[PDB]
Amino acid sequence: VNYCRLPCRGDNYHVGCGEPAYAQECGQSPRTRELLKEHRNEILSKINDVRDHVAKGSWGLPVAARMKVVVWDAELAGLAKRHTKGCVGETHACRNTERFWLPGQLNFKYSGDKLPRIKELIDDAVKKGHLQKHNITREIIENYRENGPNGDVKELALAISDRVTAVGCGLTTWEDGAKARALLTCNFSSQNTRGRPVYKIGNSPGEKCIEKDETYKNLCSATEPIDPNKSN
Ligand SMILES: CCCCC/C=C\C\C=C/C=C/C=C/C[C@@H](O)CCCC(=O)O
Ligand SMILES: [Pr+3]
Repeated sequence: VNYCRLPCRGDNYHVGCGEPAYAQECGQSPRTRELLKEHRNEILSKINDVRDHVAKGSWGLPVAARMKVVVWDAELAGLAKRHTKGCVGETHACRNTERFWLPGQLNFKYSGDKLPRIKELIDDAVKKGHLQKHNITREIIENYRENGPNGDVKELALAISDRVTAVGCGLTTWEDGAKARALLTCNFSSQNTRGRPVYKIGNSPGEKCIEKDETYKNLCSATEPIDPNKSN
């Protein structure tokens, strides 16, 4: 759609409006990086692996009643890509779409002497989020607080939201401060709501799916009619 004509509460500019430009903050060697089919599958795979483990009742975390298999969203991905071109993690830009009224977003910054391959950047972000299982409590799951803590849970808690139905990421790499740098941004179809459950508890995993998936046995299939625009 036309993002310059899709308003949002707060009336902030939309990340998607106008022509794509690289931010000055990107220095003078920025390059946007295409997440190819294998990159999108790896991302989907890791996010669905962990959703399946958690919904199972892993880490004493409660069992999940209706946690869905996630799909890639090209629209979210475009907005993510476009966001990385600003070379900055946090902005007040709007990023809503017609389908996903309040998309969550995660940003993974990298800084080092050398630039790792795209796959290595993704595994870094996967590793970072995975490492928060040492931080996420069932308390957090019953009643989302982001801080907390100690310590950080936002990344992992967003990957296991049962309101989330779709993800889309983008990547820009550049050079500044004598370091190779990268911003990896993932937009999600939904977001965790402060004070509300990350996902709804059950006795059996997926006991509330119309249809459980055949690969991620503890999750609802791709066609589960979850509303990503309602919170828990
Ligand atoms: C672009 C990356 C998006 C990051 C989203 C945030 C967190 C997802 C993080 C980790 C997923 C890890 C999967 C690990 C292996 C799999 O067997 C999961 C179970 C391992 C375990 O139970 O500790
Ligand atoms: Pr292509």
